[PDB]
Amino acid sequence: GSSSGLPPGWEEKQDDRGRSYYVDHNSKTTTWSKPTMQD
Repeated sequence: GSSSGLPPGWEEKQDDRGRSYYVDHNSKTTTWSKPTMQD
């Protein structure tokens, strides 16, 4: 399904300043990576 959130296995959270890092459910890690589905 199309979905209305972050890419499958990914979720985006910003820091206290305002820069958004990604928490990857795929490998389970909070880091700066581009989604599995890069779009």
